[PDB]
Amino acid sequence: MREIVHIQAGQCGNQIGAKFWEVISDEHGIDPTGSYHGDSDLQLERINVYYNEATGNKYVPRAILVDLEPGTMDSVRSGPFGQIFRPDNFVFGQSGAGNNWAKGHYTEGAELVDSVLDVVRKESESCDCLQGFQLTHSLGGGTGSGMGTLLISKIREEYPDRIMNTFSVMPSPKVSDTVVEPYNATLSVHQLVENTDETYCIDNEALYDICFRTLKLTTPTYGDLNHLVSATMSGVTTCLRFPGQLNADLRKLAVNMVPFPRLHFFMPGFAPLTQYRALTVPELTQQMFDSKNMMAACDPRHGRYLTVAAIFRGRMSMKEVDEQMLNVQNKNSSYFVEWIPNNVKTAVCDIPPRGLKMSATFIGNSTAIQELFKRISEQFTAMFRRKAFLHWYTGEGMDEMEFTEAESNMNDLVSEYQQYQDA
Amino acid sequence: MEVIELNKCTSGQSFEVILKPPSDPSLEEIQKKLEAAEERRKYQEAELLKHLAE
Amino acid sequence: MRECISIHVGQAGVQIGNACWELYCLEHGIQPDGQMPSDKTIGGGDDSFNTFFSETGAGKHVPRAVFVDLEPTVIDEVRTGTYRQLFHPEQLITGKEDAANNYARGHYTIGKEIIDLVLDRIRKLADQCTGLQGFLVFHSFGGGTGSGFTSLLMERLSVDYGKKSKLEFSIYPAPQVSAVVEPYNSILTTHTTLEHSDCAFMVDNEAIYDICRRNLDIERPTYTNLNRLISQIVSSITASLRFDGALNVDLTEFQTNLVPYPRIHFPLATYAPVISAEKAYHEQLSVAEITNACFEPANQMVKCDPRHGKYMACCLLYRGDVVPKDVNAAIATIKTKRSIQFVDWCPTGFKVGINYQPPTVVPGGDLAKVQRAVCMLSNTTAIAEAWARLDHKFDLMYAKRAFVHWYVGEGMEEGEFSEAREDMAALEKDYEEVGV
Amino acid sequence: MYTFVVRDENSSVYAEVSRLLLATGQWKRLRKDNPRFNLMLGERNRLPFGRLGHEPGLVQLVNYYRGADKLCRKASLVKLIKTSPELSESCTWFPESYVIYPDEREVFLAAYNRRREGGNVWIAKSISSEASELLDFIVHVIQKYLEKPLLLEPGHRKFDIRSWVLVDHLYNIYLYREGVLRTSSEPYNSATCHLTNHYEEGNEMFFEEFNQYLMDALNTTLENSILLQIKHIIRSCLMCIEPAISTKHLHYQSFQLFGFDFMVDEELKVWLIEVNGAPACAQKLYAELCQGIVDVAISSVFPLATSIFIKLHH
Ligand SMILES: Nc1nc2c(ncn2[C@@H]2O[C@H](COP(=O)(O)OP(=O)(O)OP(=O)(O)O)[C@@H](O)[C@H]2O)c(=O)[nH]1
Ligand SMILES: Nc1ncnc2c1ncn2[C@@H]1O[C@H](COP(=O)(O)OP(=O)(O)CP(=O)(O)O)[C@@H](O)[C@H]1O
Ligand SMILES: Nc1nc2c(ncn2[C@@H]2O[C@H](COP(=O)(O)OP(=O)(O)O)[C@@H](O)[C@H]2O)c(=O)[nH]1
Ligand SMILES: Nc1nc(NC2CC2)cc(-c2cccc(Cl)c2Cl)n1
Ligand SMILES: [Ca+2]
Ligand SMILES: [Ca+2]
Ligand SMILES: [Ca+2]
Ligand SMILES: [Mg+2]
Ligand SMILES: [Mg+2]
Ligand SMILES: [Mg+2]
Repeated sequence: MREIVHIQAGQCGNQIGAKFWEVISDEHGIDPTGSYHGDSDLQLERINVYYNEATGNKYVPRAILVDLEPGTMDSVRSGPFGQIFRPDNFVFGQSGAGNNWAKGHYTEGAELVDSVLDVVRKESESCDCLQGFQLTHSLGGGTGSGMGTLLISKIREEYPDRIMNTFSVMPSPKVSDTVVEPYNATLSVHQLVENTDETYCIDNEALYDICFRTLKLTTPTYGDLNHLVSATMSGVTTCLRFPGQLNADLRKLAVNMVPFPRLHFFMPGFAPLTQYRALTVPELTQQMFDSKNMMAACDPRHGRYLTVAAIFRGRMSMKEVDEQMLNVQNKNSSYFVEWIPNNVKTAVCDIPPRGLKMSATFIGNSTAIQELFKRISEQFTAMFRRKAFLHWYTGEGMDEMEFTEAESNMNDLVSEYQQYQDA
Repeated sequence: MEVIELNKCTSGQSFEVILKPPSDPSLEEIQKKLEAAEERRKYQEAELLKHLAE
Repeated sequence: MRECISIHVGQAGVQIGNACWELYCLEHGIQPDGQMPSDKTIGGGDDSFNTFFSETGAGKHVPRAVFVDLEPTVIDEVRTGTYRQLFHPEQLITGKEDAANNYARGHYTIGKEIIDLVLDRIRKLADQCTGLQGFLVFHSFGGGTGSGFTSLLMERLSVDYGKKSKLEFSIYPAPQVSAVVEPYNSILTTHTTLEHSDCAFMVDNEAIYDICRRNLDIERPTYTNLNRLISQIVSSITASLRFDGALNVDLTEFQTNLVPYPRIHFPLATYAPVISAEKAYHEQLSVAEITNACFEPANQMVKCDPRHGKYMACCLLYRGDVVPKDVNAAIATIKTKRSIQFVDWCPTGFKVGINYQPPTVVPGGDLAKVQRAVCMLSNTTAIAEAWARLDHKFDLMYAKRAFVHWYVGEGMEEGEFSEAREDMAALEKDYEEVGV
Repeated sequence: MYTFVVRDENSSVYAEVSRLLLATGQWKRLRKDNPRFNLMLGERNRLPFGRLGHEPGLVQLVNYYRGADKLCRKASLVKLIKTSPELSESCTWFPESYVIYPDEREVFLAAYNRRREGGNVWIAKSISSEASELLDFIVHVIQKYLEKPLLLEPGHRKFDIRSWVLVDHLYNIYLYREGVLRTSSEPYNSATCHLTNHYEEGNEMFFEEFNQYLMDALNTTLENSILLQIKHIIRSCLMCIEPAISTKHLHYQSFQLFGFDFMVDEELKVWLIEVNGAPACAQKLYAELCQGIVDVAISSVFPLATSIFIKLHH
């Protein structure tokens, strides 16, 4: 049945997560109360991947909502589609994590993690063939970052042979809540390097710049940023949710996108960036590979693509798709490694997303991603050199040595990208 | 060009045209390989669960 | 009457198997419900078509086939397809989760858990045979199941059915219709399968794709397009086994006629004519014309240049309004106008087989009904070009160990990669010597 | 835009076409091992023709005909002419040659015996008067040495005619209107001056001057007395192997530039010496000939945003 178990942790995690379910529920014709009212059978073929059959032809998202504070999870329950989630799948504490990785991972988070693992188990036990897990979270805060990775570690221990994917929001000073985000993100990246198979890197700096420059949104909100994320999340999971078999299941796509186990951090991209006119296939292709449409605040013209996966949605001509896809790379084959033949794969889906005659989602495994980790590492080191703000973490029982190790681990990651960018 | 062995039946025929004359592993051995692969997987999992336990 | 058991492994093997048995049924006058009025030996008989079909007391003709796949998506379409009534559950085998395009996963991890079951279902087909002559094994090179589980199955088949012949129909990987690791799986399964296959027919998806676009005007051909063309070519190859005739009547003859050297057991296939069905009026090609087309690279199952190789054996299978007179006249004229160098140690000749029934086409299909077609099976060294291409792509990734961790993580060790590659290097050398 | 890749840094000719290709702002020089190319200026030996024409969406063209070596090797050329019904027994323009490995080691001495009975000097490579000297030197081919060649005056010196022929993907046969003679500059001694391989600048004489000499010394023209024979030998050799090297219905395209070397005897009869598959050009002619290569051979398949060739029809 190739079921997926969705987990969303923390404020950012639950807000990205909540809109994801709102978007794909719409695509699959599921109303705010779990009733299906779709006009096509394609909507129900792969509905089992993210929803469970409930009594009365109700579809209940196979999602687990997690947070150390209530509130973000109270708003979800009160927002649009909030009634669609299983009440038992809201797992929350009262203390909060104070934007502190240590609190989410070691103190506050440890108190609550077994309750989450009980719900995860209950969901997995009723899967005909569990495909894997997907987690939404930020890396800059405390719950999604510190507890989110603690979850991933606990899940791997109990399901060591299942795929673990994350949609991870990287912090940026240009859209910053607290000054310690580089610490929390540096600590989380090492967890992800070890315990995820695919991490979709969503950089809040890129999201902002797109809203400001392209979308020309003076003063963007988190809603605006999350509008681009849910559209991206909808695109990357399109091949998992509708008939088609190119990167059909999580393991298959991991096998084709990850040539080295630690280099599994992907640059997202979407087109058209969102009025009544539909883009032509040439316009989709050129924009999708354009840096401005990249969601990881990285210029791919500074690195080389290890692998690339492009998904086109809407009724179009596959011929023009090939013509432009083969065109864009044959015209810029300087940015694709020559030691992975045919490393650009294209998928097509008839069902277009809501309100768009056709769109394109981009998933790239580029060595340019090292720029994003360079940003984090430099910001981390700027403070760590002076042990600034470190008392927030030592007060939770962490030692400075754990920071030093995280720093070394990410610097290692950066050099592991530069190695393959010059080979 | 010589036609030879021209066979004919109700559903067709066949012949040969010559244009020029000319001038294992055991069931046990397989199990050993399969069980050996399984062993290496079990070991890699053991190291993982030990890594996690740490 | 010697029986032939067909085995379909992985998506490509199963979907191609479906297309073949639909064509077989149309060719033999077998309705979807599994019975043929023309058969007067109800519940028995040992006619030529019985080599592929058993018979029940109710006049049902059940294929001597087994469908094996590690996920149930593709085989479920057999259980619910137009020909679901042909097969019974015992011959449809599906696992829970597939090999994720990972040879090591299909061969070691998952293969070890299902191999005994497959052999059991096959045994129940063998036990039903008065004189089983061997197996026909359909699979992709690139799939994790088609590559990984097939080679394990071939290993065990050589153990359990030592005296039996085994032929392959192999789908060679083409980036136009594909997974990035397919070269790895291709070399791995070729190395492990080499000494267990008596004769293997490679079909490169790149060639099928281009024939569909070029001849059938299909702008973007789908697997259904590709599979209905492949089935025609498979049918004309297996036609001698299920019709009256004198050429290639048992599996052993394929080896005898096409494979002098055991390791070089990959005959090249060329088919003609492929004609669009939208063309109501199309001139019927002559014997000489379709025989000449058998030497145009654009009609081969694998794009290569036989002009720069050497022939070891050449076999012409005609279907339709053909008489030996026209063939010889066609061969005489072609010999003086093309490059046909046989190896010194082999006679320069052609084994010809004619079946008067013109090729069958699937009603509502892309291929036009023609009055005569030919499939040429020729063992030429030129097909080593395909090994060279595949080995080169393998070398590019393996130099960086790209993706290797997926196979090691499944129980394989790097040693198998280099070992399999060295076998492929010696295979290219074998063609080099024969073709100098 | 189009993309090509260079794989023979030594090629004098194609270093120039690659310079012109870039000088159009519509060709991109890729890494020598990048398979996503439109045109390959391939290597001289072991060119992997088997990996061409398999890239989706790429129309691929290469500057060598797979199988053209049968014409461009001393031995195979002798073997081709003798065993080709299109040429054998009708080849009055190729001196009798023999292939003998250090095989027709016997048939050579057969006709050689009659010679001494009745001119009997031969030459071998891959110049002596008796077969014993030749075999002691030595795969080598041997053919009758043209004892009476046409000598230019003044200087009493033998020459060497080199013609450049371009064969495009359609197997059209284009003869560059500019040829060169390679003059020994040494008085011919019937008993350095025998070899002409590299009075006139650069020891090379172009057609305009050679034609004037013929009109003055022999009351004839280059076209009538020699060029008609040149075109005939070129067409015979290339039509002979067309079925074996044509990329007409092939998954990739071929073209190639050939250097035919001829010789002229006292009777103004043209003889074919050999065919080079990787020839160089005359410095005074690289510009025009290399642009013509781009016009007819390259941009004919990959177009851009009079004629220096003589199309030998067939
Ligand atoms: N001609 C043809 N090729 C196919 C078909 N299905 C898959 N392929 C080719 O087979 C290769 C992929 O292998 P599959 O057969 O799909 O995979 P599998 O054998 O089921 O193995 P796993 O899915 O990894 O468990 C690709 O190169 C496809 O182009 C088909 O129906 N017809
Ligand atoms: N049969 C013959 N009679 C008279 N002279 C001959 C001859 N064969 C060869 N020569 C002379 O030998 C010289 C070299 O001819 P040859 O073609 O064999 O050199 P080569 O092929 O090794 C280098 P290139 O590619 O420039 O020709 C020529 O200048 C020619 O004058
Ligand atoms: N794109 C996006 N980013 C968010 C959102 N909420 C918080 N963030 C980012 O996430 C980080 C703060 O972490 P947060 O999720 O609020 O902490 P947590 O609740 O303990 O997991 C900062 O980098 C914020 O910029 C959101 O709704 N959308
Ligand atoms: N490699 C790959 N491929 C995919 N599909 C499109 C290529 C056709 C989807 C995904 C995926 C699936 C779940 C979660 C996350 Cl973060 C990702 Cl990135 N990964
Ligand atoms: Ca507490
Ligand atoms: Ca507990
Ligand atoms: Ca019967
Ligand atoms: Mg917050
Ligand atoms: Mg499969
Ligand atoms: Mg020479």
